[PDB]
Amino acid sequence: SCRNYSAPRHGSLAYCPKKRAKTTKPAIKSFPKDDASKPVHLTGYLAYKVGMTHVVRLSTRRSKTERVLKETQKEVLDAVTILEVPAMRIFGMVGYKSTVNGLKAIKTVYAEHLDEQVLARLRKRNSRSSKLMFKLYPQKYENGDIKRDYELLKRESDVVRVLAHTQVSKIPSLNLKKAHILEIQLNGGTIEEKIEWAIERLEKEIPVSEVFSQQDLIDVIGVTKGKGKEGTTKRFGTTILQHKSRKGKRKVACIGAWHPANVRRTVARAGQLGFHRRTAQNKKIYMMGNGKTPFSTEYDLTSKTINPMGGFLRYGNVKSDFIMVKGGIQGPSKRVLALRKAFAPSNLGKDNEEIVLKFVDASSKKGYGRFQTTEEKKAYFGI
Amino acid sequence: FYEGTCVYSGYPVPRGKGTYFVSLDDKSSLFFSSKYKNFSDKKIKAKRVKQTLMSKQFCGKVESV
Amino acid sequence: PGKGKQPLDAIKNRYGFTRGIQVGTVLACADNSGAKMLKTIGVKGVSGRLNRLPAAGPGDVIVASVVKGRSDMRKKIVLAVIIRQKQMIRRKDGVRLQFEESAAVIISNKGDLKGTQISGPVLREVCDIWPKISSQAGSIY
RNA sequence: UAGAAAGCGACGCGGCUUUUUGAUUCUUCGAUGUCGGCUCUUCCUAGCAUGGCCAUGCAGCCGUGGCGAAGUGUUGGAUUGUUCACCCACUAACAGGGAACGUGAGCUGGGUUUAGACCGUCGUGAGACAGGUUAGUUUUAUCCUACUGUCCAAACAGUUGAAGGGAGUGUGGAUUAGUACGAAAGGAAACCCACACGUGACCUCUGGUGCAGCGGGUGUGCGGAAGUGCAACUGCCAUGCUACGUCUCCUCAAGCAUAGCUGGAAGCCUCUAAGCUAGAAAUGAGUCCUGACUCUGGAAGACGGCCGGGAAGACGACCCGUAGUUAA
RNA sequence: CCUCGUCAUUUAAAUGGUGACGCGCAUGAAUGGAAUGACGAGAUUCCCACUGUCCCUACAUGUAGACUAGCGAACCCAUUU
RNA sequence: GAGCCUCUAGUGGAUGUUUUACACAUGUAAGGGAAUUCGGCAAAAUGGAUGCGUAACUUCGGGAGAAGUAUUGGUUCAAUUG
RNA sequence: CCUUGUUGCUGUGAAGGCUGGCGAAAGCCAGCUGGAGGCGGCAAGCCGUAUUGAUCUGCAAAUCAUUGGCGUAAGCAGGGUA
Ligand SMILES: [K+]
Ligand SMILES: [K+]
Ligand SMILES: [K+]
Ligand SMILES: [K+]
Ligand SMILES: [K+]
Ligand SMILES: [K+]
Ligand SMILES: [K+]
Ligand SMILES: [K+]
Ligand SMILES: [K+]
Ligand SMILES: [K+]
Ligand SMILES: [K+]
Ligand SMILES: [K+]
Ligand SMILES: [K+]
Ligand SMILES: [K+]
Ligand SMILES: [K+]
Ligand SMILES: [K+]
Ligand SMILES: [K+]
Ligand SMILES: [K+]
Ligand SMILES: [K+]
Ligand SMILES: [K+]
Ligand SMILES: [K+]
Ligand SMILES: [K+]
Ligand SMILES: [K+]
Ligand SMILES: [K+]
Ligand SMILES: [K+]
Ligand SMILES: [K+]
Ligand SMILES: [K+]
Ligand SMILES: [K+]
Ligand SMILES: [K+]
Ligand SMILES: [K+]
Ligand SMILES: [K+]
Ligand SMILES: [K+]
Ligand SMILES: [K+]
Ligand SMILES: [K+]
Ligand SMILES: [K+]
Ligand SMILES: [K+]
Ligand SMILES: [K+]
Ligand SMILES: [Mg+2]
Ligand SMILES: [Mg+2]
Ligand SMILES: [Mg+2]
Ligand SMILES: [Mg+2]
Ligand SMILES: [Mg+2]
Ligand SMILES: [Mg+2]
Ligand SMILES: [Mg+2]
Ligand SMILES: [Mg+2]
Ligand SMILES: [Mg+2]
Ligand SMILES: [Mg+2]
Ligand SMILES: [Mg+2]
Ligand SMILES: [Mg+2]
Ligand SMILES: [Mg+2]
Ligand SMILES: [Mg+2]
Ligand SMILES: [Mg+2]
Ligand SMILES: [Mg+2]
Ligand SMILES: [Mg+2]
Ligand SMILES: [Mg+2]
Ligand SMILES: [Mg+2]
Ligand SMILES: [Mg+2]
Ligand SMILES: [Mg+2]
Ligand SMILES: [Mg+2]
Ligand SMILES: [Mg+2]
Ligand SMILES: [Mg+2]
Ligand SMILES: [Mg+2]
Ligand SMILES: [Mg+2]
Ligand SMILES: [Mg+2]
Ligand SMILES: [Mg+2]
Repeated sequence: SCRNYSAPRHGSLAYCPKKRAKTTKPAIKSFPKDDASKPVHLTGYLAYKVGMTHVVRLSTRRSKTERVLKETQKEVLDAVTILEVPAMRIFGMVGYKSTVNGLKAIKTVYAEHLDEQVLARLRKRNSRSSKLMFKLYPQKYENGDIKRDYELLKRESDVVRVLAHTQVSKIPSLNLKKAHILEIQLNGGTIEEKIEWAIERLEKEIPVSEVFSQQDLIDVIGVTKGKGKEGTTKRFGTTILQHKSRKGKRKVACIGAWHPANVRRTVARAGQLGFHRRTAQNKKIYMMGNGKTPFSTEYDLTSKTINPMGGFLRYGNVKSDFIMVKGGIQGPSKRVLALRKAFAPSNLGKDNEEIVLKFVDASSKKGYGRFQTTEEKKAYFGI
Repeated sequence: FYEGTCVYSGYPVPRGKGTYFVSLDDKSSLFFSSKYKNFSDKKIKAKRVKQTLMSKQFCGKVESV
Repeated sequence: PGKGKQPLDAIKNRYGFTRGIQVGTVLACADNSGAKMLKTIGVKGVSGRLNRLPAAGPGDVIVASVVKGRSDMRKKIVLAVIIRQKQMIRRKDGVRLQFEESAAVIISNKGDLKGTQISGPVLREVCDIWPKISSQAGSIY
């Protein structure tokens, strides 16, 4: 018989099976379309999640048809996330070829001198090594093997990508001695131009200001917070049963009909929740800056850094460059994230508007924070 | 930037925190937190709550008008 | 859209505040028309989902019945606008407000007010979408 | 209002369906738990709303009859054990059904249908009554298979993408405009902005919670005070977790119904017989989740345990550190 | 029985409750008839207070449960699923 | 000779681990207040003593603690049971 | 049927009695004394309404928790006898 009343499904089947992610560091798996009409540029980067705060911005957005004469301006309060982005270092390149089975890698070429931080990823246990890792490779520079290698890459390739690592030693709160390694794609120009651009930059440091600027739209890829094994009420959102029932209320009561004589994959069951890969599209950059240069607005004539009183709770003080973005972002503090240029441009009016800040909150995140600087606390109390 | 000054405690309130309570007498009043709103309801006199800026001024621990 | 008895001809934009008032709620009448207490029986604009009771915030139009008031007026169905609420609300500028007691005010099908004077304070945002209320309120916040 | 056929369609005639109730007794009486509701998933179309179109007794507004289409929706209550019925309120709309009359080792136990008892009618009586009334025990998974997650098959670092899943839906306001159209009364048609329901995340703010921490009192113990047990009560409140909080959600290609272009059959004609153009919330891809077989690289040592932690956790597994901005 | 009888009151809305009416399928006088008080873990309807019953669920405590040492069964079974 | 706390006299073992989900005994909750369900089932609310004030009906005994309201700790005094 | 055991704390305040007032009489009204009842709230006990709670390979071939009914009496009980 048909059910008595209509209702929507619980949870989305776009994310089933909901299994645990394999490792905590994401690869950018998809990149925006190349265009030979533009200069050679990079398309992505790595970042670390610091924490959250709030800001006040001015706005003037209204319906184009609204008949009001006056150029109304209005304050809006918004929550923001802070990400730390030290410069990445380039250490090699890869070329790929198109086939009936997709892209396949032809060869990889590495710089003559490599850092202790990057060699540390290649071994499993840090404190137990003979360190004979890349010691024979430098001969290939003398032999001309490098010059033969570049020829083959230049002759037979469709897509070129660089290899870059992050300078973990600059962020002590991570307790980490192995760098993270990411493969990043180059768009613009021809294969030859791409290869020459790469060759000029092996061993050097690229700042985040190469890749992104204020007001840009970007996509953020990360792994969510973990929550362990959980029941259907939390995993899929199903309703709790009648209060006087025996054998438990926090369950789906009926898990199928008599035929077919099996359970369907569409029914909710208990299991893992959290620690999955998720991508957030079209987030907007409100600000870019540095952890130890003070700043001011046109209206707030105090001069202060981004760091709140006492630092972010399990991190401390930002020291390197940073990005600020609208809304919340995947995962807890200290997790690695991958940043990408937006896959396609947005038509929505909320996305394409300007941003003008007047205040940024710098009060303590432990307890009720009631001062913006140590000077105010010293003035409120005696002496 | 401040939201204002708390009615009961005397404490200045940061932008984006605290709440206004509006009575049927037609008055609007600003409180720092739920703590001090509740003390008003229970008719605890502020001068007896010794950490308040009000109490400290009344005792003459802090220079005031 | 205008259907059934007591239809409404004067639709306005909702604000997205929290919804403290729902079917079953008894609340005071703030105007001088002669009703005293209203019992909430429906809300305009609600399409509904399974097991959920219809709810309203400031600015919304409710269907109610008169449970206290003058003899001519009792046990009849009427339309009213919600002017204040005991549940907390958040403005887009980040300010939060809370009133001591909730209340509503009676209107005609065309959106005209029934009475001539309104007791006590009224929320600013309501006076932006219902302009006639501005004229006869006690104070605006 | 003329007029068979906009819409209807007497008197007769041919079919389809199994969702009603019959008809029959093939399977089960060394037992297949029997009505309704609650909870949750999937399917059908004979299409109620939402999208594209054709006819009209289509001026406009509101409608009525038909075509391709099953993606997304179809609610809150009063009396009643009800399925059913009938009213009130909202709504874009409140269509109709199937899955052992879906679903009792998932619940509930109001109805029916053991043993107590009352009433009416029938019986000389014991007793009867698809007549009415009240009280009346809901057992067991630790096996196999399915389903949901977890490890291994697969050294370490960087990747590839076969195949499987799939997601956004609708309402209102403003403007066009008191305009076209109509004797008048009335009265339409993008882009932008606000919201609801659904989906995925997040704690800066605001609610909630009080395990760590600080305070207060009642009865009675340790000679007094101070420090405190037991019975338990009570005000505030870090970190964390959470919603009553905050952020989130479009673009191509091939083409349905239809309306057209060129054009014969058939010197004329004609959307079709070849060929071409515009075309839907539908279909197939991309952006989104899972990740088969592969591919590129470094080096005579590599890797696991043991020891200590967490941002991770049922156990494994994952992320990390071990003579250092290491721990206490 | 017909039957969710008709009219009034209680609700926004009454197959319910109370008040009336009566050719009553098939009421009725110790097979006892009718109207009250005091008293029922008896059956039924409404109002005030009160609330996680519900909207719509969230957080926390003790004891089991998961993993580990010592001890150690039963129902059931043509079985290749 | 209630419950709670102490004196005399008497008393105790299947080991380690901070330990997900679902349970079983319990706490607390914004705004709303029976909308839940056959049905307020379960829970919450009321609670001792002192005073003021107490209706219909009744077999005149009762109803009656009707209902409805106010007070209550420590200290230092008067006055002698108020 | 014969012989025995087992009533603690509290509320209400019948019959009878003493004073004072009112009345021509008969007998009416106050305050106090007295302590009746298959009479009220509880304790020890005896019982078995609800949660259709726990348990259902049980602690147990009828048990446990909270919640209930009576408790100055057609109440509960040992032994001997029919
Ligand atoms: K069903
Ligand atoms: K992809
Ligand atoms: K509190
Ligand atoms: K049988
Ligand atoms: K049954
Ligand atoms: K249609
Ligand atoms: K459908
Ligand atoms: K059962
Ligand atoms: K599996
Ligand atoms: K090897
Ligand atoms: K696919
Ligand atoms: K929070
Ligand atoms: K908190
Ligand atoms: K003790
Ligand atoms: K708090
Ligand atoms: K085309
Ligand atoms: K597909
Ligand atoms: K080798
Ligand atoms: K370890
Ligand atoms: K009726
Ligand atoms: K009635
Ligand atoms: K008779
Ligand atoms: K008779
Ligand atoms: K007789
Ligand atoms: K009884
Ligand atoms: K616990
Ligand atoms: K254990
Ligand atoms: K004693
Ligand atoms: K005692
Ligand atoms: K009810
Ligand atoms: K009912
Ligand atoms: K029950
Ligand atoms: K009399
Ligand atoms: K009474
Ligand atoms: K007595
Ligand atoms: K039971
Ligand atoms: K035992
Ligand atoms: Mg949990
Ligand atoms: Mg049960
Ligand atoms: Mg904090
Ligand atoms: Mg429901
Ligand atoms: Mg059938
Ligand atoms: Mg069986
Ligand atoms: Mg059999
Ligand atoms: Mg069976
Ligand atoms: Mg069809
Ligand atoms: Mg069935
Ligand atoms: Mg079954
Ligand atoms: Mg029953
Ligand atoms: Mg029987
Ligand atoms: Mg019984
Ligand atoms: Mg504590
Ligand atoms: Mg240190
Ligand atoms: Mg009923
Ligand atoms: Mg009657
Ligand atoms: Mg008789
Ligand atoms: Mg509450
Ligand atoms: Mg409250
Ligand atoms: Mg219901
Ligand atoms: Mg009860
Ligand atoms: Mg005695
Ligand atoms: Mg007695
Ligand atoms: Mg006892
Ligand atoms: Mg007995
Ligand atoms: Mg029973």
